[PDB]
Amino acid sequence: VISIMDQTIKDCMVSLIVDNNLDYDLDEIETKFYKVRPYNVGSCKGMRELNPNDIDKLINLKGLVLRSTPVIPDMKVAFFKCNVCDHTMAVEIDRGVIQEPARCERIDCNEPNSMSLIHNRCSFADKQVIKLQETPDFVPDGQTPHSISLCVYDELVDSCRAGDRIEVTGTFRSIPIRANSRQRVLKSLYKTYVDVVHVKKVSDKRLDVDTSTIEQELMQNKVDHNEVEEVRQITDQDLAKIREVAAREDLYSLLARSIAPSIYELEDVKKGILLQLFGGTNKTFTKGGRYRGDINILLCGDPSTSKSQILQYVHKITPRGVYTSGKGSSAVGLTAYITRDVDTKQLVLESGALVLSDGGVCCIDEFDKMSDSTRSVLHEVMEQQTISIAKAGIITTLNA
Amino acid sequence: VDDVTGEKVREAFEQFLEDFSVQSTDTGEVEKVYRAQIEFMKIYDLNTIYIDYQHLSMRENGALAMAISEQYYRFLPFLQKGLRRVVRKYAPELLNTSERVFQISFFNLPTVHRIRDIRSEKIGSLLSISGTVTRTSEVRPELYKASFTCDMCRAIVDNVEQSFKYTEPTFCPNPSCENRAFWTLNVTRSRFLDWQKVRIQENANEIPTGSMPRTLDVILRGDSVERAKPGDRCKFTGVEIVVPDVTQLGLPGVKPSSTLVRDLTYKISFLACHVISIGRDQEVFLNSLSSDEINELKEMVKDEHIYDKLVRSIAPAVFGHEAVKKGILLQMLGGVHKSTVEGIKLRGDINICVVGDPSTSKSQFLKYVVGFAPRSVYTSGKASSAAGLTAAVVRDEEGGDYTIEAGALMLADNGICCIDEFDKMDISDQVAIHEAMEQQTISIAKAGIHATLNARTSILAAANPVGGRYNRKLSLRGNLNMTAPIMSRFDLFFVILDDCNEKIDTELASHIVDLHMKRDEAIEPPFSAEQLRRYIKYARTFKPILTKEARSYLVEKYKELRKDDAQGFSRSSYRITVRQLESMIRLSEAIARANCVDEITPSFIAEAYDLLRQSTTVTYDKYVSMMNMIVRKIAEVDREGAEELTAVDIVDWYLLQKENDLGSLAEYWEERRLAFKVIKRLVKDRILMEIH
Amino acid sequence: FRKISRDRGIIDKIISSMAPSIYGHRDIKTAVACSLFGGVPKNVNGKHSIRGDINVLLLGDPGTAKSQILKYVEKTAHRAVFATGQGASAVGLTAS
Amino acid sequence: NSRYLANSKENFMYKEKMPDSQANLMDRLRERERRSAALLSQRQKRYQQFLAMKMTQVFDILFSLTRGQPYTETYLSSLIVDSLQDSNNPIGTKEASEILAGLQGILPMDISVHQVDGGLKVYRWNSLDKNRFSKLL
Amino acid sequence: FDILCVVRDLVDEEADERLATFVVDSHVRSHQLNARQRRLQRQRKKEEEISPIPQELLMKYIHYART
Ligand SMILES: Nc1ncnc2c1ncn2[C@@H]1O[C@H](COP(=O)(O)OP(=O)(O)OP(O)(O)=S)[C@@H](O)[C@H]1O
Ligand SMILES: Nc1ncnc2c1ncn2[C@@H]1O[C@H](COP(=O)(O)OP(=O)(O)OP(O)(O)=S)[C@@H](O)[C@H]1O
Ligand SMILES: Nc1ncnc2c1ncn2[C@@H]1O[C@H](COP(=O)(O)OP(=O)(O)OP(O)(O)=S)[C@@H](O)[C@H]1O
Repeated sequence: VISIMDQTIKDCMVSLIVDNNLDYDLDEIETKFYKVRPYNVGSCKGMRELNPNDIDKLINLKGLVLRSTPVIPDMKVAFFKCNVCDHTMAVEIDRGVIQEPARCERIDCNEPNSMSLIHNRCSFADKQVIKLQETPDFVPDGQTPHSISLCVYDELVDSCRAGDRIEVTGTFRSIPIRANSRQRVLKSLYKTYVDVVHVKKVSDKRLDVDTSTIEQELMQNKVDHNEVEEVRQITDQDLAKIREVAAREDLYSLLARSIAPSIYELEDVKKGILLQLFGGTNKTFTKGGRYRGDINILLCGDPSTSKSQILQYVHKITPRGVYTSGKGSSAVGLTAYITRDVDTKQLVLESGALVLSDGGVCCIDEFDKMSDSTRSVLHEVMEQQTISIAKAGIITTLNA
Repeated sequence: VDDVTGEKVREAFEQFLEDFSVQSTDTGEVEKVYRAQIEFMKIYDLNTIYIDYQHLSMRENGALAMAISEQYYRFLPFLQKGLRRVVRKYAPELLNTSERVFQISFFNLPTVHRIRDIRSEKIGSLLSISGTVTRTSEVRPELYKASFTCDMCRAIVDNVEQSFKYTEPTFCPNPSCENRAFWTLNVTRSRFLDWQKVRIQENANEIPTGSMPRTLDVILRGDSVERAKPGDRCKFTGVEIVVPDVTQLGLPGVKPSSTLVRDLTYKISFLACHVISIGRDQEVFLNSLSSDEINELKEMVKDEHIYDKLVRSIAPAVFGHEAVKKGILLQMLGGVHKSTVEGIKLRGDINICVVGDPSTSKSQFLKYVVGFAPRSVYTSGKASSAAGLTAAVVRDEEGGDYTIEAGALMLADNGICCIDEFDKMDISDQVAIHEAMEQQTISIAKAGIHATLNARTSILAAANPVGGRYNRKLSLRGNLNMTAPIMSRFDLFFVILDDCNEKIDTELASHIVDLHMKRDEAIEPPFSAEQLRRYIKYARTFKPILTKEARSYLVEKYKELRKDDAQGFSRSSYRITVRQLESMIRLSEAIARANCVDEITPSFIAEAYDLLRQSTTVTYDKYVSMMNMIVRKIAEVDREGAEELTAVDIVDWYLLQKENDLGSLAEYWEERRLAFKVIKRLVKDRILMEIH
Repeated sequence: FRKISRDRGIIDKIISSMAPSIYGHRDIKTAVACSLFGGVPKNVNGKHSIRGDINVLLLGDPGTAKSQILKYVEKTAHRAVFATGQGASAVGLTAS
Repeated sequence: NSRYLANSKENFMYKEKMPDSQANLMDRLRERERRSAALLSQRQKRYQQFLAMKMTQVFDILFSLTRGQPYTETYLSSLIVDSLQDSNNPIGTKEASEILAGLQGILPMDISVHQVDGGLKVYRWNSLDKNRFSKLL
Repeated sequence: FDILCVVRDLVDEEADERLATFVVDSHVRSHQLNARQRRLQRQRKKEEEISPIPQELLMKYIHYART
């Protein structure tokens, strides 16, 4: 359906230009291909739902990315060595096979011939592998949120640096592996990835600077439709109910208790919590900047006074919460830790409890019982929302 | 047509370096320029020739240069071969060379690329890349063209390798046989050029703040080797070829094989031919800069109150702190670091180190500077470790040997390396800095490697006092919780307070609100945060002297800056040592570079001293300036035996003084009333005693 | 060379020229010169080989130009190996 | 002398004590505001000057290397800054935007810039000759 | 160790003044064929502002001695 879509796209381009006097002289247009970007096909249920029944379907996935393989080239058209025959030959592949003609060039000056390939002038294509760690929206317990490796092809490449909180819509895939890699024998239990098609950029509104090529034009085409696409649901019966609730006078009281109905008279706590949920607005300055758009609420008091349970309650309320205990956690747990991967010699980030909570609240218990060696990353993240790590391999600042 | 395409490239290029490429004569260099380059090259053993790219553009309206740039790697051998046809004519170096090798290296490209701009579309093309080196590799000889010897014919073959895999002929070109047995390699008749591989990473200026900087590995061949040095920013120039890496397996998967043979797995790697590493010289910097921008500087330097116009325009968001903002403006303008007599070399840089009570906007200065000072770095400190801060030792698989990681200090060279929360940094890492403070260079003897790398790096600090906020009750001695040396090496000190008031806190609150009221971004200071950069990049080059007898002055002054300190009983100062005197020298020099004036005059020393010493009513500075000027005036009238001085005579004396005050006559009427307020205030004060 | 070294002031002219840019500290400059020139070592198969090589420990104090002195020494002497106690890594100082 | 922009004398002292004029200073000041009109505008023309020289190289900055036709504004700007403008003569981002607008305006023949939702995308390069119009400073 | 260089910093009204004069003059003196002659000899004049033996003499001296 994507193929027939691109066909129709090019053809309607042609009809449009034979109706519209001048654009690309009817040919430069027709020469270049056309690709389509269908996004938001119905948000699938994250990882643990992905069925081997939908190996070839259009899945939608959310969740931040962990590591991005450096740009990897990929053969698309060969350029074979100009032999003593002195007429180099170029040819594409159109499959994982690459055929080198035994005979030499146009004249059979060497019918027996050792044709070689010039692997510098040959064209290429960008294939970026992007690991992905889905959001902990539903991960019950026991297992760390899962991971689905991704591949990206030549236009969405580098649209997703490390740490971002992207969303993707792409087709599932399934490929076998080898064990000995000497004999042609493969292994059952295919491995799986996602050949991406479209990437909702960051699901954020920083807009400091760009990352990639044309893709940003897609981002601009994306940001304007904000209302329905971001609310993911809106009806003026829902919106009418909303405005009606807003009209109600006991609102600030009501919604307070409406957070944790099971929680007793200590309402002001509820009030502060509610105000945390709506936290602030992102006032972005061209000079200065990073003014911690949200707030932060400690709460203390006599033991057995609902505090911990209020925390549970909130963490359940918000769609991004990351519960976490104190004294059973370390600075690395609080703020992701970087690793110079020696595989491809790159920067991977791992398991930021704080980074998982990028946007939306976190929770922390026994805050006092936290160690003094810990409870120091807070001194940074809470007031700048960045973590500046500087260890033997790498120095960087990951904003959380 | 591609054969004759490369041949037209040859013709055009031989023609370019044939005729003159430089029109100048009688003022610069002779008309023919690359002929002179060749002549210089012939006498010596340069073995390569650099040529401008602009001139290439100016050769055939860029078309030649455009063609060279877009597709390049196809022409490297083509142009290198075309070069001989020229050089054979004029300089007969090549037959006397017994070898036929010349790295035609380009430079001065018009469009640098951030490393994340690298695609595969740019394959085989020519490109320039800014970045920061790291973890150089030891130079290893690399084969370029080898002599293969037949197994039975034993004939010589000038076989060329392509950095891919062992190449080999197919039939013995000796027509005696057409064998396929493996021709025996020879190392002697085989010209091999050593190359060094360095891991370059993206700098900070181009990466969006908050994102991890991508990297890559680049290879230096030819004489370009050894030109790199861990930490040095560089702007490489060269090809963007791809190297086969059999080590890519698994996770990608689908990747194809050469079957109509084995999977050709690849990875990008820049290959740079020329390296540039830079970052009375005004003879250079000025005429290098075109006459137009000279007007812009001329303005921003001939204005009278620049030194003030600058200092109140370094922290547009921050409110006041005219002490610290000064301390920063002087930071970005280093000293001279000029070495002594061949005996030793002394430091020429400044290290301001704020220490402030809570909510003093001390992290704002940093997270600003590190975003405005070139080649800078921000590290929270306590998260980091001492080893990471100075230099790291790590192993590499290329030669199975230990080597260096640049770290924050070495990749922060010639830029401010700000830091947070010293106190939180346990001494285990506080120690690793000292050598990057006074000795200016780090020295490391680990895992067999002994080395020493110079880190000419300004530093900073923002640690908080011991008890978070520090008791005004307690003293300062048992209040900072840091040893004597690192307390001294900081050639500034700013214990910032935080206290209550009304005529202050109201202003501060209004200011913060106006900030959070985006619409009320009236924050525009006189000088933008950009023209300040160019003005600095100029002023960085003055290296003034103390020729003014301020020298004598300074000596005497230092005396009191020792006397005022009275630790115990004639016991040594906590805060001031002779290093502070050297610091006064540098602060003076830096203020001079600020005002863009050589030969520091005593008033400069005065400002440096008072800045170093710190730790109704109207705007306080204005009142005290009125006081100072008026008291000097009255003292002069005293000495000169002049008769008397009246209030209205003093007001007209200021009429004289501040005419660049400007504004409107209304202002004069207002400033006059202010002057009368001030003089009657002194009267009400006990500064000058009145008569009659 | 001898013509100079045959004077009477050499033992103090050297000191006053031992340090290019230092004020005072003649005593410390003296010890620097002494351990710089070195003494005649003498192997002792009888009891234990005793080296004739001085070993100065400079108990410094902030402000006093001690590191500048030893940097001068690094430059002037013949086999200087400057190494700071930050990157010590005992495996590094001694052989391994 | 050659434009070594030093000022070693102006910082001498409060030498400005000779002119013991009357309220005549108001006289000078009465003209001050007048020049404030020109001066400001003068400074303005300075950018009309300054930016000018910069663009004299920009039509060989994007030209001589970048033949991707759909180039946008943010990307091209962030390319201009951090290009050779990290050498002796820096420049700011929005200033690069001004440079682009000026290039387009002084050459609307090829360079066609039209904005969609945010950021003005720029045209498809066709490599004219330039200084022939650069003389229009 | 055999020798223990005990240095100490002590406030003095005068000795520090002279020392300061010295250090300031130090930072003052720091900063074709005939230009190189006029430069080498001026560096040697600065080598003589610290009146005793010039340096190169002294390093050749220490080499001679230890040999
Ligand atoms: N006002 C209240 N409303 C609702 N539940 C309450 C209230 N007071 C006590 N409880 C219950 O008492 C228990 C106290 O749990 P928590 O107060 O959350 O634990 P905790 O207070 O964090 O314990 P510590 O000592 O403070 S760590 C829970 O079962 C609560 O449901
Ligand atoms: N003088 C000031 N004017 C305006 N805003 C200020 C000022 N001081 C602090 N602020 C604001 O208050 C916040 C706290 O600033 P700082 O005290 O610098 O934070 P900090 O750097 O984390 O301090 P520490 O010592 O590391 S906890 C900042 O986000 C500022 O925007
Ligand atoms: N007589 C002197 N003449 C000139 N400079 C001197 C003199 N005595 C001390 N100094 C200063 O001392 C500085 C170097 O002193 P250092 O020996 O490095 O002190 P320090 O040992 O590094 O301090 P530490 O090690 O942090 S306790 C020089 O840069 C001078 O500024």
